[PDB]
Amino acid sequence: MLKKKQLTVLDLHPGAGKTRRVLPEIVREAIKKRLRTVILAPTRVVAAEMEEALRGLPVRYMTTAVNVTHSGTEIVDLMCHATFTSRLLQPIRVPNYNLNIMDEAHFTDPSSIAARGYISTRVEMGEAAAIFMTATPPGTRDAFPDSNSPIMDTEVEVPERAWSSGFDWVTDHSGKTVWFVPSVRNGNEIAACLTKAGKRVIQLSRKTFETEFQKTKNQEWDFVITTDISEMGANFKADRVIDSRRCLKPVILDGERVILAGPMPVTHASAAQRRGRIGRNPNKPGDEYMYGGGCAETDEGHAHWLEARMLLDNIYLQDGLIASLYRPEADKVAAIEGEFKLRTEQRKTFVELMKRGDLPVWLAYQVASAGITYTDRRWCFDGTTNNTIMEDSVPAEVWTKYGEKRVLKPRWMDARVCSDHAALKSFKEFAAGKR
Ligand SMILES: C[C@H](O)CNC(=O)Nc1ccccc1
Ligand SMILES: C[C@H](O)CNC(=O)Nc1ccccc1
Repeated sequence: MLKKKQLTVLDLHPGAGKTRRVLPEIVREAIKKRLRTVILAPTRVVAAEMEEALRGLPVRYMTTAVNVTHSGTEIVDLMCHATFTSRLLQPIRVPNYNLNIMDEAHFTDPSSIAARGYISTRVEMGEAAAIFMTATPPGTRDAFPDSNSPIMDTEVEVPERAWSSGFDWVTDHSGKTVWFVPSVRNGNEIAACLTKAGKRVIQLSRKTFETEFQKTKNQEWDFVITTDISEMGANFKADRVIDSRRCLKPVILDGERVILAGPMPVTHASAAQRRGRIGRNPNKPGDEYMYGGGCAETDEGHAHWLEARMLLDNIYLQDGLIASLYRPEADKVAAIEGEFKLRTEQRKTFVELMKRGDLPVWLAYQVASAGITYTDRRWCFDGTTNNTIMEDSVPAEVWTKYGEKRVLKPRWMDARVCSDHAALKSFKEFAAGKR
């Protein structure tokens, strides 16, 4: 496994112990063999759980999710997927990792896809070894994999709106339920209905995940309402998953705008991970998985794979060579390797628009490749009339950095900057020059 030129997919079923049992064995072996190693966690929550599994072992934690005093002698680095790719985009000396370990390696956010592409390319070049840990590798077709204890699988109509009758089984349940919704806004409406019905609800999404996930440990709850972020190794003490089996898909239309298409079916991988939240306790058989639709391979044509190519085109590898996407996910996007390579100053703008600007990759690329500098926000206001962003059914307005009240009307429209109240608030702050 640890030998150079080898990429290993550790595809044990969900809950089989990849993170708590196998990972520490690999790390002890890597240290014995003096292999410089990186461990990539999908989330800060997983990074902290890895610290518990790896406690005692000399690991440098490159995350403020862990409070450790390092020795400076560690040859094993641990960071989130996004941090790895983020540092690769910056003028930062990159250690030669002989061994590259990615946990929850099914994660489809652009920076995770890019990290797999960089790593697998280095393995293909004979420069390194890699281990990708996931029950659901790219292209998996089995939504119902093995579990630690038997699961009751039931195809059932699942509400996606508030309801007054017809779904008694949802609220008649006395255990804890994890409910996967297609979007934050959808989750808000279901959560309000459950709260009105007397349930205690916690809501999880990408921007709130680390903070809100702690509440699943610190307080009593009946329902966790979550987007697909909880597919990435989030552990709950639950006995039921309700799965809409739906997600939103960012889709680039006519190379000029990004829409959030759907809700549409999840992939088999996603469905298996959603289901995989339960059936984890061999002493508690009969956890329930209620699913409200079929699976489809909706990662095909999904903007994240094009965005991953934008990131990798702007990461140095060797001379003019450019890292390929990991082979099993390399034909998901029509994309020409190298087509998004930016010159020095535009590439720095691109990085800053993602890092400080917090803009989606695709949108950051449009701005940077247009030769616009980071602090120049005129593009947020000079788009066509159908790019007007709406707030409470009237055009959203901000005061520009010049002190002028203007309608938010970006030259490039990416629906992710206004998909919920929090997103729009952050984009308004950006348009105003506030970061
Ligand atoms: C997101 C991360 O917190 C940012 N970077 C780090 O923490 N970097 C780091 C920490 C310890 C040793 C060497 C490097
Ligand atoms: C003190 C340690 O060597 C810090 N480790 C790293 O800086 N790791 C790193 C740097 C660039 C890209 C990806 C990963």
